[PDB]
Amino acid sequence: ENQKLIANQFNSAIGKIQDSLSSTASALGKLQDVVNHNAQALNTLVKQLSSKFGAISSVLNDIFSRLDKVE
Amino acid sequence: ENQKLIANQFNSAIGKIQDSLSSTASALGKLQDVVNHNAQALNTLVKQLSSKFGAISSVLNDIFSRLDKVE
Amino acid sequence: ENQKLIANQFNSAIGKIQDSLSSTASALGKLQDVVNHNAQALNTLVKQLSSKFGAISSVLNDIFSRLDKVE
Amino acid sequence: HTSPDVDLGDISGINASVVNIQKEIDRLNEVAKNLNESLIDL
Amino acid sequence: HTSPDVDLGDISGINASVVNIQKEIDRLNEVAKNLNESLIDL
Amino acid sequence: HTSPDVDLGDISGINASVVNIQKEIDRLNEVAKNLNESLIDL
Repeated sequence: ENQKLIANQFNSAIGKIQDSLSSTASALGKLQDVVNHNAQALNTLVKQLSSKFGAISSVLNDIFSRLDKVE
Repeated sequence: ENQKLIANQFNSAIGKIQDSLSSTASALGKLQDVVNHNAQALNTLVKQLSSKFGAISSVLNDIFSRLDKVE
Repeated sequence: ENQKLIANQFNSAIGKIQDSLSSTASALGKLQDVVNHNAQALNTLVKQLSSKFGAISSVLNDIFSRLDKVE
Repeated sequence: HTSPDVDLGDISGINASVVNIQKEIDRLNEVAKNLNESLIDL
Repeated sequence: HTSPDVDLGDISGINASVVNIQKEIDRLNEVAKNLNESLIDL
Repeated sequence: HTSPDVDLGDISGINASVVNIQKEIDRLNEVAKNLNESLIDL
């Protein structure tokens, strides 16, 4: 009878730990997805930022050139 | 006597797994908080960046207009 | 004999939960490392961005000044 | 003359996701509290 | 004339947090090592 | 005259890492499925 109690409590504990491991796996999956997406976001942000800053620099260089031609 | 050993070892293991699940919950909570805060940070960064880039573009368009009026 | 079955199943379960806790620790370590690295990345991004935007603003102020001297 | 309106364009096409694992965290805490009902009392 | 000093302003009001869960990770590893003392030796 | 080509420079020296914990997640799911073999059947 004590063995049946031990077995029942152990099976309940293993079921609960199974649920906990499934929850931890799901949570780590969602964190992985979001951290990866934000990583790609920051990366493409700095890429498009480099492009835009270079374009700004170009059009500046242009307007210095043209204003020098004004003088 | 063997049943008392099994019970004691099982209770110790369940206490340790309880501590481990509490630690995992705390860690996932902190990661959630920080990833969410950095997500909001990158989002508002790109928002204020769009604003600033547009303002730059405007004042440029302005100085081309005014330099054209110079010529 | 039932006690040996209980003991064997319990030891197998504890070994599996040991592996699961090691995996969770490794995963949280990698997430911590990457979230921290991306945090430092966004921080230094906004720092260098502030610098670059200020430099742009300066060279603008310059070209308004010089174009005013043109007129 | 008549320099064209050079528009820099808007920074876009990007966005950061948002984690929502509070269900999972609450489930872990619930299990950590529930394992007290799994303790063995001979 | 006398065009005003149009200041773009400083990008600010933002900042990224920093996770510090190393206590929790160390506790998990400690528990994974300690569960060896919970093994049953009849 | 001859204003120098003031180059803004390229934004660089930064980059975001990429998590790869799919091995760990798969191991957790494998263990959650394997614990069914650890159930006690008297």
